[PDB]
Amino acid sequence: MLLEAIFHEAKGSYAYPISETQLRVRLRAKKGDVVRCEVLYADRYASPEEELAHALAGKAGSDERFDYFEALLECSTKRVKYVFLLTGPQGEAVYFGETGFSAERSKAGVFQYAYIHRSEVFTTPEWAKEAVIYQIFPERFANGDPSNDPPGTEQWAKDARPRHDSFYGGDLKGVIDRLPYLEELGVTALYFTPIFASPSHHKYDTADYLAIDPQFGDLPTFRRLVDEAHRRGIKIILDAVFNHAGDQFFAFRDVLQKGEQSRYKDWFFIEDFPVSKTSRTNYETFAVQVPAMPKLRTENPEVKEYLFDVARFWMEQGIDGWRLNVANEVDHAFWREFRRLVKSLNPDALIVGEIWHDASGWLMGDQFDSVMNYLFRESVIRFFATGEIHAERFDAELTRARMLYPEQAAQGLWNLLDSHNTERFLTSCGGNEAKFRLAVLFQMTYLGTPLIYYGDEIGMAGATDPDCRRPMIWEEKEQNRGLFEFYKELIRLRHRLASLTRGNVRSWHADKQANLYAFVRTVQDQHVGVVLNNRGEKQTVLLQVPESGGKTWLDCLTGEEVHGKQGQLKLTLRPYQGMILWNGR
Ligand SMILES: OC[C@H]1O[C@@H]2O[C@H]3[C@H](O)[C@@H](O)[C@@H](O[C@H]4[C@H](O)[C@@H](O)[C@@H](O[C@H]5[C@H](O)[C@@H](O)[C@@H](O[C@H]6[C@H](O)[C@@H](O)[C@@H](O[C@H]7[C@H](O)[C@@H](O)[C@@H](O[C@H]8[C@H](O)[C@@H](O)[C@@H](O[C@H]9[C@H](O)[C@@H](O)[C@@H](O[C@H]1[C@H](O)[C@H]2O)O[C@@H]9CO)O[C@@H]8CO)O[C@@H]7CO)O[C@@H]6CO)O[C@@H]5CO)O[C@@H]4CO)O[C@@H]3CO
Ligand SMILES: [Ca+2]
Repeated sequence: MLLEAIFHEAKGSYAYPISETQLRVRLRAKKGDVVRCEVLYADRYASPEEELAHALAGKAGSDERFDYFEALLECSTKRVKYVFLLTGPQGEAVYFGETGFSAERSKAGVFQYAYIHRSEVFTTPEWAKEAVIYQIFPERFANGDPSNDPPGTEQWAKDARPRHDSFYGGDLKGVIDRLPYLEELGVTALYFTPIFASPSHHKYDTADYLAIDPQFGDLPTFRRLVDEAHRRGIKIILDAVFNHAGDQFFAFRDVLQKGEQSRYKDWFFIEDFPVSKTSRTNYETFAVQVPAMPKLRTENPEVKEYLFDVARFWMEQGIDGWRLNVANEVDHAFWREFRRLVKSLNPDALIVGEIWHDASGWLMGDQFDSVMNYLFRESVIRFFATGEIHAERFDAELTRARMLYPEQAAQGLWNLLDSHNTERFLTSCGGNEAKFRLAVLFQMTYLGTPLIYYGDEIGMAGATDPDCRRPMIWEEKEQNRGLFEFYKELIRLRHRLASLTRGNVRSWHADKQANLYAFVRTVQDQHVGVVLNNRGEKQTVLLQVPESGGKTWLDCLTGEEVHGKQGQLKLTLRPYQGMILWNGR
């Protein structure tokens, strides 16, 4: 077996503690090469003339080239060491350790996890674990106070097809007036996009971090929303744009005035002075060269404390967490101290990061709790909507990303279908609601936090900005209540099955020819298995169901019942039908 292709490291995503006495270990190797992989360990200082402990590393999954094994090590003391024992297709074991590969346990070496400090155990909020959140674009959700509307605020109709200039008067007031609907849907939190004082129409160029933009509301109405949302089991996550600021930022506009004379000149990455010409950027901007957005020197103690204050202020109003905008561009130092702040000032506050590449570094339990699962959305779009990938690839992609980070974080990724920055999903699906529903079913059942884009729950359709940003349909008789109802159930069903919340995943069936997939979430003994038949035809499949831990399941959706013949579960699914089989456990 190709040992060059075998991996492990006493850290990060391959060696972390799941408590102050237990230690998780993952190891990978080529798909095929390894059959059995057991981990032999013992307390580090333990005397040589003693016995080692054992533990069978279970094959947790396989992507398009590797096989992943995972096993839990019991460390009564917080100190531990350990070596692997990888077997191949021909029972020819090998020992894997910090020194290399060798036949003799000793010559193999031994990995080491010095000590497991209780303060370094990845720990995320409890409500977070079982959430289901609703992304809200304030301006397009609901207008509850037409006074605050900006001039020429075009009319609010289902026939609207907004362009880059539209305004509709969406505000905080309406959001409050709709709390009832929101509550009915079953969401347990509302992640808002930016809402602080800003000139633009998106509010990403903060003008006053400490004040709600006028057109949306005021500190009173916000507290109103926070209080009114809370007493309904719904929390409030806000978009913190720390990477860069708005050119109306008090600090910045001063540097434009005073110049080198300003006490805030070293608060930005400015070229020379003059600064902020019509377009020629005489300073560093968050993007390629956007004028209205000068980068904030987050390494600077002044800048750092200012935002940390902007942080303490808003949490005083009772918000439950932050969605870190373009997080991957501020010093880990800042990000670490941020957590310490936020968390001392509130243990259940959630820090969700937005990184568009590998976020492993920020996900070691000392910075973000989770980040946007941009990977999930790709595997979802290409599998259900475009049909660019079959269920074997869909299994691969999902599985490879699942192994990307410590479970604490894996379990917390915000799985979304779309955003305000993308065409609506029902559109990506062509309009074939059969496909949409299927994807949603998967979303409401897969590992991680489902994130609902305002509107999709009842039928919205559209192209990336600004067509996806159409005004929310409230007219009872223009909302796909079938959908809305479909959502509610899934959502409730998700809250019910303690397996679909804190469980893990495991691939159960993949048929590249049938384009049918299926996985299994398991918490204790409880098993729930989702059978997704993604194809415009009716099919039948025999899912390997060892009669061991369950030989009869109930379809949580259509209540139908069913059992397994000789450990083989026969099933037939209507086109695009999806099945959620429970094992009662
Ligand atoms: O405040 C800034 C915004 O922050 C937040 O957004 C962040 C993203 O979430 C995050 O992922 C990241 O983006 C990276 C991206 O994911 C990477 O892939 C890469 O981008 C490259 C991309 O992959 C390539 O495809 C290509 O882009 C092509 C693109 O695919 C294609 O569609 C087209 O794009 C044109 C648009 O279709 C067209 O609409 C227009 O774009 C307008 C836009 O419509 C308009 O609204 C305005 O944008 C505003 C926006 O409305 C505000 O909301 C705010 O955006 C924030 C987001 O909301 C946050 O979620 O501010 C924006 C401006 O201040 O202006 C746009 C500009 O015209 O034109 C587009 C063409 O220019 O063609 C392109 C081909 O270029 O190349 C990409 C870059 O090479 O890298 C990204 C960054 O690393 O970061 C985001 C924040 O920067
Ligand atoms: Ca309004």
